[PDB]
Amino acid sequence: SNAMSQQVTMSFSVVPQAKTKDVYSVVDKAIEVVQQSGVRYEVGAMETTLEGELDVLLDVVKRAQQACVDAGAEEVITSIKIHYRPSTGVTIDEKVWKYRDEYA
Amino acid sequence: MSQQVTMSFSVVPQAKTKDVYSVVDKAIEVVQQSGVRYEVGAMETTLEGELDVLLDVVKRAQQACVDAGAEEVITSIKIHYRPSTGVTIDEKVWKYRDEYA
Amino acid sequence: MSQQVTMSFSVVPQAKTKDVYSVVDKAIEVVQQSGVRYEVGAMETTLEGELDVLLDVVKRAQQACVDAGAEEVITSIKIHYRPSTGVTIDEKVWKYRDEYA
Amino acid sequence: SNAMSQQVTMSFSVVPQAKTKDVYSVVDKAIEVVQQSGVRYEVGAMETTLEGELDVLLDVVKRAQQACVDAGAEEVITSIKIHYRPSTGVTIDEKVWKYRDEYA
Repeated sequence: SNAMSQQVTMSFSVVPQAKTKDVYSVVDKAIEVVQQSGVRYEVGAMETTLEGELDVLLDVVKRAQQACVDAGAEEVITSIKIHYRPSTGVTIDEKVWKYRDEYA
Repeated sequence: MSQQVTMSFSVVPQAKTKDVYSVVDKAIEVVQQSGVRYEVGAMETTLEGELDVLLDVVKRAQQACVDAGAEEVITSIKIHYRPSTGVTIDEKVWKYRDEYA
Repeated sequence: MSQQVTMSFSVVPQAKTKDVYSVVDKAIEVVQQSGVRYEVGAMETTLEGELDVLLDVVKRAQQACVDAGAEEVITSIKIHYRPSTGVTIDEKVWKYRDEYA
Repeated sequence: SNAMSQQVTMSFSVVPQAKTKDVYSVVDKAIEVVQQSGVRYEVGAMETTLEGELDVLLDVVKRAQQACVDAGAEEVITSIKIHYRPSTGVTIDEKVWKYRDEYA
């Protein structure tokens, strides 16, 4: 894809195995990748939601799982869910607006 | 052995006679009516509470899709289980949301 | 309203004192001992049978991880529900495996 | 990654919405992408397992979900799980051998 492509919405999580680090310490480096990426996101208890260009988002996830390894994880189980609607795109707001009090 | 868990789930219905958002709305209604703490996300809905109670919520959400007209449903679930202390939404997200300042 | 479903699940344990493969082995043992048709895959294990029976299998597999030494477990589940006819493993895979010739 | 990188094992599924096609017809085009890719795979009832290079496998998944759209899907929900162990790699056989009668 490129910056013109219609948006996707995605969620992902990383579950690391680390011999000498606490899980939360390793996960914090994965979330840092998300925080530093520039894309709209929201961290949830089980999954982090992303919105933006497909290839940009997949690269965020790849770098997030690598951040876990760089932080001391020997391995990572990474889960991804993608809502793909390339014709007109899909957004966080269209999926959650009915269900959150912050929306009018 | 705490049965307090955090769980996320989603339902992806097939419904020939319905727009999928309307079907999913009835699944979300089960969650809304349950009494448990929850948050609807773009890809999955997060729940907090007793394992068995939450599993029943998900089962009924799946059934609600069929009752709303779905021919079939693909239901995804993820559970964080930690019986030593239980697991909560706030423990997992406090570092990562502005609302926790 | 057939409750015959196909389900996949996985358990990803944290266990400071154990190699994770050994912990997961005890979860797979619950599946092996259940009596339901199953197949272990690299990323998830597939089950076929009654919805409630299968959910109980997964719950006990998750518990087996803790009993084997896991401090916590992330359990993933996916259910294909189609009460008009039920859903089976063979209906989903027959086109795609050589063993079905 | 490149062809030298240690292997990953991955599973994925596509759940399409198609206004004028049966789900199985659309999914068959996604599995065709897997079949035509050259990588080791196994189709399961809920997920298809892949083994090989990370970027090659992610490209297979991207093309699989696009095949659904080309086949008439208006949108697709795509799920991915990755076992990432870049040091020494991870294989299908190491995870399933104890649990299948075909292994000695």
